[PDB]
Amino acid sequence: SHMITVATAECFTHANIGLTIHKAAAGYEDFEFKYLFSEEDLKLMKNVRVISAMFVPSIIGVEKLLDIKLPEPDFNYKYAKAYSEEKDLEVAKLMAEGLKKKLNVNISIGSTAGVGRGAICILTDNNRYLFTSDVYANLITFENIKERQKNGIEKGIKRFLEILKKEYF
Amino acid sequence: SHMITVATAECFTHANIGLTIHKAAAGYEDFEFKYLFSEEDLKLMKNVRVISAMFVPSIIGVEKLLDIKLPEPDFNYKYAKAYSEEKDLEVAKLMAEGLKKKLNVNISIGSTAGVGRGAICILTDNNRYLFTSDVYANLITFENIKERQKNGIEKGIKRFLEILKKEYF
Ligand SMILES: Cc1c(O)nc(CC(=O)O)c(C)c1OP(=O)(O)OC[C@H]1O[C@@H](n2cnc3c(=O)[nH]c(N)nc32)[C@H](O)[C@@H]1O
Ligand SMILES: Cc1c(O)nc(CC(=O)S)c(C)c1OP(=O)(O)OC[C@H]1O[C@@H](n2cnc3c(=O)[nH]c(N)nc32)[C@H](O)[C@@H]1O
Repeated sequence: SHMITVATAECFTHANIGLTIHKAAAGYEDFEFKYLFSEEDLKLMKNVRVISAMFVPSIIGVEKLLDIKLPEPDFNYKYAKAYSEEKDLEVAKLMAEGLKKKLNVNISIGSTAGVGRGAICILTDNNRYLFTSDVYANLITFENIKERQKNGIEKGIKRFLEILKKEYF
Repeated sequence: SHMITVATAECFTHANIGLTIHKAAAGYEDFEFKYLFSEEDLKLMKNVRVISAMFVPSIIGVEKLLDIKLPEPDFNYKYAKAYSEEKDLEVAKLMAEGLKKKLNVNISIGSTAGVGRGAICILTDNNRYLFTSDVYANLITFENIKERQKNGIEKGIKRFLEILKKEYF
């Protein structure tokens, strides 16, 4: 017997998907994305616990923490280390999978966004859900970065809850 | 040759010390704790890079991510767990040393608060700094949690800038 455990390794989303899931689970009355959760969602959230929520903007950093090897970035300059959308998808997956092996949680989440719509991977005991944000942006030129970040957090949380209710309840 | 690298493993401060250092280093024009940074600090900040800021509210979680062993909690109700001051201070220091060993960063930060004033350790290449927050709170009764969290963030960042200046500049 245990709780439904979750951990996250996030880049463009700033650990906000895992921080939000934690505040919801911990019964906070106020938090930025609380409007995403119904009354019933918040009840179910009482059964959830965040084990870690990590902001990981370093390739070497996350490789050392999660024992994983990431692909070479498509843009490799230092006001511009960035993956294309295809490798962002691959990276969100390798991080989710590495976290799940590191921490043995029920649900792990990876997020990364370079050039394109970015990538979130939610991996559970049952299935893997991989998706982009709805917002094209460009880390190297700074176009639409803010809007992509916000949409990534909202979509990641929205999908997390659908998945949680589907598989665990 | 290298930048000044920083990593953090934060519990009560919610990874906000690391996220705030990152936003400053990244030249964000505003962000919640910007008022702690002088215009000269902000210039110095461009030579700093955050490798990871992690929120780690699980003992097993931080033990697995940092490869350390933590002391038994002083209050352990399975779902609720807290240290008092002496073990909080030990644990901040264990996390900071663990982070420095794992990631080889110049500056590592650990934070944890159970019952009492909580504990922040800032570990550099040259020195170790260990201090409590200024606010007594109690995880178990919930008294003064919010006030201690904000004070821990402000005091960590303030002491961080002082140390960065004194040692790296
Ligand atoms: C704020 C805080 C703390 O003081 N100590 C620790 C342990 C450590 O640092 O060693 C953690 C993890 C922490 O962060 P957390 O968000 O877990 O707050 C701890 C608990 O404190 C309660 N709590 C915190 N903020 C709120 C809030 O806004 N509303 C409610 N209802 N409970 C809250 C919740 O039960 C929550 O589980
Ligand atoms: C937003 C974002 C993103 O789209 N992609 C990545 C790589 C990962 O996915 S991790 C990351 C790490 C990411 O987070 P950040 O490093 O906080 O933001 C990327 C860059 O966008 C810039 N930026 C974001 N907000 C501001 C801002 O408010 N002011 C300025 N001057 N720059 C900003 C800043 O230069 C920052 O380095």
